[PDB]
Amino acid sequence: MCLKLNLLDHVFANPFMNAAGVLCSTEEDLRCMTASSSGALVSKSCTSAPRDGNPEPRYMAFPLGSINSMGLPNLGFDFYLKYASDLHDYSKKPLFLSISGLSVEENVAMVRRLAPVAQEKGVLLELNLSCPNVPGKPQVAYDFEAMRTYLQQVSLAYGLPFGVKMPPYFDIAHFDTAAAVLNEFPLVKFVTCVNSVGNGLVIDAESESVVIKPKQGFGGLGGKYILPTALANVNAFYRRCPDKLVFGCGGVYSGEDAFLHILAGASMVQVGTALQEEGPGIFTRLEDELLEIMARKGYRTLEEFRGRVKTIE
Amino acid sequence: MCLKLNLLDHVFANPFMNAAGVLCSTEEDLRCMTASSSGALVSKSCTSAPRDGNPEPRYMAFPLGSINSMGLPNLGFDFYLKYASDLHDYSKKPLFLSISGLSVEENVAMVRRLAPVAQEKGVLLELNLSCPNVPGKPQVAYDFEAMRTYLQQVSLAYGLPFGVKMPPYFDIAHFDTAAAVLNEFPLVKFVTCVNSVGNGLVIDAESESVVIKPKQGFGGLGGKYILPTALANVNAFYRRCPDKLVFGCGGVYSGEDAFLHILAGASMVQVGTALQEEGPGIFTRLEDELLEIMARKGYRTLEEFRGRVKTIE
Ligand SMILES: Cc1cc2nc3c(=O)[nH]c(=O)nc-3n(C[C@H](O)[C@H](O)[C@H](O)COP(=O)(O)O)c2cc1C
Ligand SMILES: Cc1cc2nc3c(=O)[nH]c(=O)nc-3n(C[C@H](O)[C@H](O)[C@H](O)COP(=O)(O)O)c2cc1C
Ligand SMILES: O=C(O)c1[nH]c(=O)[nH]c(=O)c1CCc1ccc2c(C(=O)O)cccc2c1
Ligand SMILES: O=C(O)c1[nH]c(=O)[nH]c(=O)c1CCc1ccc2c(C(=O)O)cccc2c1
Repeated sequence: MCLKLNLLDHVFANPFMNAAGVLCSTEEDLRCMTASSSGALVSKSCTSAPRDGNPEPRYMAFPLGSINSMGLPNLGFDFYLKYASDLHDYSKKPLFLSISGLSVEENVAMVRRLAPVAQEKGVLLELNLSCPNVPGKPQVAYDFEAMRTYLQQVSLAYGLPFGVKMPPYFDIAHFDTAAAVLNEFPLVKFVTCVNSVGNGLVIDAESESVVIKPKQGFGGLGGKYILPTALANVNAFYRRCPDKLVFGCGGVYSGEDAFLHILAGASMVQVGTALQEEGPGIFTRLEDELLEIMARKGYRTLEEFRGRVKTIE
Repeated sequence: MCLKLNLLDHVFANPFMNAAGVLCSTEEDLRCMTASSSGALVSKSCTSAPRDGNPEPRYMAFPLGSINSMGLPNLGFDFYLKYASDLHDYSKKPLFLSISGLSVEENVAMVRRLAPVAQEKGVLLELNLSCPNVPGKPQVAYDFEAMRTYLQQVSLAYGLPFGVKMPPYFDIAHFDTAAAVLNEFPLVKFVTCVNSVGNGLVIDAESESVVIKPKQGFGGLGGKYILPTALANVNAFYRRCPDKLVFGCGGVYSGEDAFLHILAGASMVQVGTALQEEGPGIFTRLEDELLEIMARKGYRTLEEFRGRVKTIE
């Protein structure tokens, strides 16, 4: 009875890792994630230039989840790359590195210099497609031409196995089109579903006011709000992309939450809000909780139920 | 004090009504909603010919909300016209009629027959742009060309003010495009944000089975899961449609939930999931709580705080 996984030529103690942007921006953050009992870790998405991001407050949490418009605050590519090549203990766990370039050029430039270190040290790319292109156009993964572009281009400049962080979709036709595009690109070896449910609005009854300063309160949604949505996308893409892995992300608070993610076809399982709220010790609970579930049912490895969600007569 | 308001040349005892689909498919249902305290009611969306709809189980509720894939079961448009025509006590409360035709021809064929009754009896048309087509192509509302056709052809056919039931958007560039489309049509006098959040997926951990038979378990979400999504679209279209009303729908369980919807810009507040779960008694509670909030804050009218949520700096 174990949680072990092998994939993308790496061995993982458990399938629990953090969601990009949570406890992973600084060297302090990263050492703390590595000192944790997480299976993996992933660095805050990067741009070439360091960024402050939006004005505060810009993230808040509640009984049922969180809202954020951080605006991509990070220390710049050069730091995260240097953490990859010099500072990270791969013997502790594998590392993923997230890039969120604000144009296709910026993403190409970074991966080109990531390439050698990916090859030499084993760090794994999560390309963040749930990012903004030209303002007044939809975020990139909602714009399938821009999506095709980004993947052809990055593929060519990286030429190594990599994964993509996707936003939630809500129409079948979008599921259909998006997976087909992704299936064009053999180097895309995993798909991460899902990013924040975009542009929700949280209002405080007492003060009669939005809770985050940027975009007139509007922001990305996570936590218990987005779980079914996330199980939908995970299982959507699990079904439509049998040559890729899906990594689940969306409202994981509990072993049962992960158990359902895996049932839907999740290989790795990321924790965002719930981790921001409870902190890094969340990962020992999640492990134990899931293993109690597995015990109750007589499951001994994860593959014994991954993708094995039943449907009805 | 009382929650009276005037909209669209009608009087309402208070801004609450059911969400289309909930307690409104049979004559028995519509009599019940009429007997309730709702200030208004709306008919189940309908189609020219009756529909049996999808296999059961097709709807399920849980502590955080609901999932459904009913498949537009309905008694057919002739029944709902007859109800609007000869059966409804307009002295009690106004009636809206929802129409969710599978083509633009189907809709046109229904509105022309409805127009005389709307003139004669005052019934109101809520057009549902959340339906088939197809597959191979997105919902009408996520296809801004197909929406323009639907609005043109119905605007031309019906010729009296009506409103539209919109599905949620998640991208700013869609809010901008979406609303430009709706602003092209002076007859579109109100927008209902928002329909169920599309294609979520609830999995039961004990059975390890989806919970709704149709579509391998995939369906529309409502309830607490979607509240800040509904508040975002209410407000987003409140802001871009100064000459339209907005009717808020999505995740009202309390008076506080309504208060927020109103703050976002809502004129009418719709109740779907919570109504389906608690029954029509929920209208006396919702009224009481909302009124209790108002008194505590020193508000005498809905107009005093409609649309007035505060941003920060
Ligand atoms: C504060 C915060 C920062 C985030 N930063 C990033 C980021 O830099 N890159 C990214 O791809 N996703 C980012 N996300 C999205 C999360 O990775 C995840 O998709 C989302 O929060 C849903 O997960 P949850 O429901 O477990 O929170 C962020 C989320 C939050 C709350
Ligand atoms: C069982 C059920 C049936 C529904 N039927 C319809 C319908 O015929 N037409 C429609 O526009 N919306 C329909 N809806 C969507 C609701 O009117 C509403 O947009 C959604 O449930 C969100 O409101 P809630 O959060 O209060 O449930 C239905 C929802 C449910 C749960
Ligand atoms: O840093 C973020 O805002 C963020 N938050 C998330 O929940 N998921 C993410 O992928 C990101 C980074 C991508 C992102 C998102 C929003 C913006 C925005 C914004 O829409 O506020 C502005 C500038 C850059 C961004 C970059
Ligand atoms: O009757 C419904 O299933 C239904 N459920 C909702 O949550 N919102 C609605 O607007 C409706 C009626 C319109 C509708 C929506 C989706 C479908 C679907 C579907 O998207 O699976 C299939 C067949 C008919 C439908 C009719």
